[PDB]
Amino acid sequence: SEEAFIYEAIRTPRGKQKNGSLHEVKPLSLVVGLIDELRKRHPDLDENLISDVILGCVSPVGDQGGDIARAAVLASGMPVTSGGVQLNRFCASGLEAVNTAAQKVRSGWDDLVLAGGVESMSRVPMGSDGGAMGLDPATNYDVMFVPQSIGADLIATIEGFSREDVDAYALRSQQKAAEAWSGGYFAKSVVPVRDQNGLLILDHDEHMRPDTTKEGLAKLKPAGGFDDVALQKYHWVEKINHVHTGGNSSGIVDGAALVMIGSAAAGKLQGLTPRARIVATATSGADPVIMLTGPTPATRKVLDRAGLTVDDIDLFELNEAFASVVLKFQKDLNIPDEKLNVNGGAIAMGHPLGATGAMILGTMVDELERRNARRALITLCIGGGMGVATIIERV
Amino acid sequence: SEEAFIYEAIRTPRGKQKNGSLHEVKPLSLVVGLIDELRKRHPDLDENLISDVILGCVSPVGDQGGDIARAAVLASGMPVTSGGVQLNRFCASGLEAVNTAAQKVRSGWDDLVLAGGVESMSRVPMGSDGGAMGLDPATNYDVMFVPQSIGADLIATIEGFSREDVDAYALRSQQKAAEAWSGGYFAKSVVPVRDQNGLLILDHDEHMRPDTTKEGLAKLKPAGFDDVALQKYHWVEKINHVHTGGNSSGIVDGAALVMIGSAAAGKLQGLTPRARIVATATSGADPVIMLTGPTPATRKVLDRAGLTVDDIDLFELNEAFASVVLKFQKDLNIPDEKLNVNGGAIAMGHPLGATGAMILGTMVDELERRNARRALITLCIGGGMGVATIIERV
Amino acid sequence: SSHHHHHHMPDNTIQWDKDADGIVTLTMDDPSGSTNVMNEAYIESMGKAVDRLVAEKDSITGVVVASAKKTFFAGGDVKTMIQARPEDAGDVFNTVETIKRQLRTLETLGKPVVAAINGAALGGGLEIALACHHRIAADVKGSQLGLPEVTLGLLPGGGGVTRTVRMFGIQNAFVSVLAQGTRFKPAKAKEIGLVDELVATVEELVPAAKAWIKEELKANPDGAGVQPWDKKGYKMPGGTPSSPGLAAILPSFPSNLRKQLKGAPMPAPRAILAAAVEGAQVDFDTASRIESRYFASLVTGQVAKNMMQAFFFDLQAINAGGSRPEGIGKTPIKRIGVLGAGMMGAGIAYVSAKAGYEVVLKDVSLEAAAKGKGYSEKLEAKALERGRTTQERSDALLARITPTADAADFKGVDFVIEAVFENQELKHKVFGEIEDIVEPNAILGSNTSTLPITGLATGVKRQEDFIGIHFFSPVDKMPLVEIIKGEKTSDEALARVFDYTLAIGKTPIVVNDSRGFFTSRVIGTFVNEALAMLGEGVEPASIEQAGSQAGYPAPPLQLSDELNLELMHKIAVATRKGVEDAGGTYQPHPAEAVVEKMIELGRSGRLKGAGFYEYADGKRSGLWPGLRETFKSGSSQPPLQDMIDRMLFAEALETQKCLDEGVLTSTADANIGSIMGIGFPPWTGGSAQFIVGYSGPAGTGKAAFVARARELAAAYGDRFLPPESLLS
Repeated sequence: SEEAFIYEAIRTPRGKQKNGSLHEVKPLSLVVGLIDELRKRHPDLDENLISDVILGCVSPVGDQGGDIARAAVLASGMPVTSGGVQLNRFCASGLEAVNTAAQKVRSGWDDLVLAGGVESMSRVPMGSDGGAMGLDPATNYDVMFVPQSIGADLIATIEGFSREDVDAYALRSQQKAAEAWSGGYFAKSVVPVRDQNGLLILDHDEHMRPDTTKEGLAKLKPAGGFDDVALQKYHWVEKINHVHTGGNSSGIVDGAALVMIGSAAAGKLQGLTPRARIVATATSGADPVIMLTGPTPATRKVLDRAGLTVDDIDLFELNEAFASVVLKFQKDLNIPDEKLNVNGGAIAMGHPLGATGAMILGTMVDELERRNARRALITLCIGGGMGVATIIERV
Repeated sequence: SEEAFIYEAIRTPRGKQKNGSLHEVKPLSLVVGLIDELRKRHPDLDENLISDVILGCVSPVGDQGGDIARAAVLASGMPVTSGGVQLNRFCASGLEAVNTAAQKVRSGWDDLVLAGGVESMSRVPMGSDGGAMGLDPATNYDVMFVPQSIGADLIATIEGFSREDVDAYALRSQQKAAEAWSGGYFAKSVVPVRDQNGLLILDHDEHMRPDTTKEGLAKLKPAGFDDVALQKYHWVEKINHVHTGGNSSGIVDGAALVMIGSAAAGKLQGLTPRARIVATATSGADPVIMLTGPTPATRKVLDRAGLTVDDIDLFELNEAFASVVLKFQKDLNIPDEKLNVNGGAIAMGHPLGATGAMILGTMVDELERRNARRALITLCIGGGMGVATIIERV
Repeated sequence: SSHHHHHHMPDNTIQWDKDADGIVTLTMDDPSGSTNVMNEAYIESMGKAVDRLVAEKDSITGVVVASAKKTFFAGGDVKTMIQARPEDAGDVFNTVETIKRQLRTLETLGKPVVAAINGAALGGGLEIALACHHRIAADVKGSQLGLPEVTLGLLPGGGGVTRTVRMFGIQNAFVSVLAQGTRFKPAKAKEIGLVDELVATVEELVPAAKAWIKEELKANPDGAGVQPWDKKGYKMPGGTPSSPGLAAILPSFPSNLRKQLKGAPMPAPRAILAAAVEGAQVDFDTASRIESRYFASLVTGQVAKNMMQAFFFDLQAINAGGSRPEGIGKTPIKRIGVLGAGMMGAGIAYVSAKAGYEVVLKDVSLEAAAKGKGYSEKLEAKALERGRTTQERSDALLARITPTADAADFKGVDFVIEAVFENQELKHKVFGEIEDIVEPNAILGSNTSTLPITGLATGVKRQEDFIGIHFFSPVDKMPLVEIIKGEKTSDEALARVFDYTLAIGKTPIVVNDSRGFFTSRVIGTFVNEALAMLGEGVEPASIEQAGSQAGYPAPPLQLSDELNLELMHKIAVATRKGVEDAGGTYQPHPAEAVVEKMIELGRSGRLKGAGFYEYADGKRSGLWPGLRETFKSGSSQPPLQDMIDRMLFAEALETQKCLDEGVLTSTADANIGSIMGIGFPPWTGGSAQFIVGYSGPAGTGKAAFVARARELAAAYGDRFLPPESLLS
């Protein structure tokens, strides 16, 4: 019934893992800093009309445990009626928070919902929360768990992506991320992080290596029992060609992102102008042993649900967990090169697990307005073999 | 929009914390066991139409970490397209999963959603996840965090609930829970837990003390936060500590599932709706007292559904502390005959992430048994939040 | 809460002796057998004894657990475990819960309990000793300690998993003790921690045990009778699953286990690892109960019944002379003469000299015979650098191998084993020049794999002493000997070769004379099914994966390169002539066109440098890249389970034909022969047990096997049709 609109989408810069600028900043502070930025942009907004806060977090332990979303509500002085809920759908947790917010608004029982995600991987590394599958060898023996690094190499092996092919994509992602920063694309969306005195901590994506060459990517070295376990299911494959290095895989970084979602009546009541409209969402999945092929059926589903095709989409944004995942995605749906991750991706700027989905969502919101384009499709491969896709339309 | 319906609601028995029957059972198994029971009750259901599995969990660490909802999908052999997401809204996590499932159905972009929650507090105790607030003293100093038991004592002090008052409610919770088990009310919905050989592990809520007496409750002993609470509630001189282990929720293990789908999704699978999600709401109150949040959430879910207190046949409020229920009863003038009519967490237990789905499924069964129309389910939440849900029997 | 099995009859097993100091000596002495076994009599006996230890606790200061048998305690009641149906899971759980309830009482008595291990302490017996606070072992010959429950498809259910994990941690207990059921000598048992101290003779055990109790009560008064996991501040070695160091590599243990099992459906190691990890997350009592549920899961399962049938009942019946002719006595062997110094003859000379026999290794040239002895020197070299044998026993072993090239050096030989090239007239000449030089009572053995023994026996005059003694490469690591009985072969020669096989540490099966015998014939159908699937267009990687995931030690195409495709074609030429004499010729197996296409291209196997795999510097390196284009690989993609079933059923159905024709005289020979001879997967219990223990979508049992065989016959050909003997 009600249509869900995006009114604002901001994110922090992404600080690297080793000697990172954000390592001294608690993940709660990253979220609170973005809430304060929303207050600076629209100070006359009635915060009591904010009915929930939904944050994605893949490792909700330690500094990220205890429903970090509710903590952000209390620590930022938001109204106590503004809710606060943490969710975890692995890599898509950021976009799942946005999708759930949009679906809650469409049901007519929520007015204005703040969504996003946060992940301080240098303070809470992935795997810190344990895992019901890692601690249960009775079932882990049967689901055939394999780290996503090997599943990516397997995709390159089956599809025939050479080491030079994945390195060529890694170079393109660096080049497009550098061109986006220098061109001022991220000027209004990346909110610099500061300490309690106002001193600067970080104002750019540290993980970027813009001076990357194809000759340096070839010098890198690729990243017991996992290789033989994968081939037990994909039995027609003799050997896995290990092509993915630290230069063509997503970076481990810290960051947070926020997206404001509400109905048309909610924005009109607060003097807000809609930036884009959530057209459709979809969740699907594929084989969990290869673990990174969920984007294709999820994108196919979100297109049929919205009554659209590839020719109707202006921009495609898939998370750059591994180069072969994106090349496989581009090959399946025949995505033109000029539409795919046009502003670089996680290979250059990093993949802060729970926050990535909201970051690349807000990235497409800005690029649609910058290009004066109409539609964008955002998708992410997920651990456990899942897939999430979302279609936004500029207003 | 598109109406959301409840098609099934089941739960495990609640095993106690000390020398409990469910302590040797992984929380992933408690969920898989409930999934397998749903297959037994409806074998010809096309599981490919289940588009998402949403599970509430408050301490998602160790045996409960790594998106236990997705783990249940893969471990139980559910279709790989069935998703799986864990969410944490503290005590209301179970009802938030049901509410989110219902809202996803109402949006139209989901067909059939499996909701519920799981919590094995004897294996993953409360607080195992740390906490963004408890580890940042600079801001934990201004929020003035006070544990839930002192907020409940503060409620009893302000509203004037005596030690005998809260122990009297504790007695009727043990009594009504015993009458519900003896009457067979829970026969269809409590699925016994069995091992990999089919041997029985637990078939009843073993935290119940049905031989509770007024004299026995008076012998229990009550549980610098008191100073901190009175710094905000400065007109209060002394806090009357009236809550013991006999009038507070019990630490238990358990899990629950609620299948939610549209009218079209049920007709396509040959299913019959048991109840309809009328409205949901989320509000809150002061985060120092914490447990006064269910009152504005209930008023908002009534305003949203176009109903009043007189239109509700059954009220179900989680018995976290007796003073919370007594204040809720006092604020909205809830009659005794309609409030937690089959007992609550004081008798049977409060398995955090699963309680919301358990007490919701309890009301689906009691509406059918009583042939009544409406029920309102609400839970007080930590951090000062509230969640309320209205269902109507179909 | 009782120490007895039934809350609502057999003879007593344990003797009771309390001394003046209050030390009770429980001496296990089952009067119905030679070995203390964890049967119903023991459970009731230890139930009475443990009750008495509690009733007289005020007058008891220590307990010693001893045995009057030659062994300490070895074995459970396999006769009872194999009959446990899934509906009996309640009784199986209650039984192991009662056993461990007794041991937990003995363990928490408040006073030290010492195990006086006088001999083999295996399985339940070690679980008894693990329940004691101190273990003293006698360093006698033949003594072993370990938990071999996994080799019978079971798990240590009397507390073995729970206590080894508490003693050594998850990783060490699983890898070293639990997962492979390794047996340790008393010296090595103390080195890893299973035993605490040793004594020279069994007579010192009980005095040393009572002495340790006296010293423990005086030196450690508060810790006496308290295990490490029952003290405050206990820290599990290597950490608990929640410890950060272990939680990193713990989700990778099932994947390491699936790689070692190569995807085979053996569930026992999966359960042991599950019970170990789940047990380390809880207290000792809850962990022990979890171990009981996994044990009941295995015992009531089918794989455990397969492995119990083969590796306990069938193997014992064989070792007890099941196929050995009755009435015949023992006959010594003084000088073994090996004809031919190939890899077979060299391995025969090694396993014979390692047993103490004097070996005369002959070849056509002294250079060749000496190189065959070098096979034994290189094996003794690797055995010396790893410290498994001494320098003195290695010099005495090689001293018994005498290489030569003169037929006169076969003087005094009373046991001949020919290992020359597979050819009838060659074997006739080789035997003709030595049959009058060896002793007149000498056994004339032929290590032939296909040629009928009756034909080879015509080349000698003492045909009653001619017999087939078929070994398997590598002889130093293959446990079976296939004894083929010719028509004129006497029962005495059969028993003498039988006794020889046990003397060298191998397992024999008796086979009547027939082309292909049993091992060559059955393994041929296994290889033929793979080559057929390759011709049908199946990916070579999928074929090899199907072989490993079925449970075979080596995938089929890899094995074919080792069997030589040239020799594989000669078996096709030979079996062609035999059936042409009867009628209807013979239907050439589809694999024969695949063998020829490989020989025409010049790839005959590992011997010729190239086969289905490319071989560079001896080591095998990847499949032949031209293999996919030659046979159009990928055009046929059947289910992996169909590739697996085609290889398992072909061998199982061929085994049933051998049992019908009289080639084999017992299913024990069939099962152990297929397992130990050609590598049939152990989870099946043997190619004959596989029929009665088949499990899949059709169900379980002989009926489900026939159903699946007919399903395969409709798809892949009527060679999978079941014989009349399996129909009912």
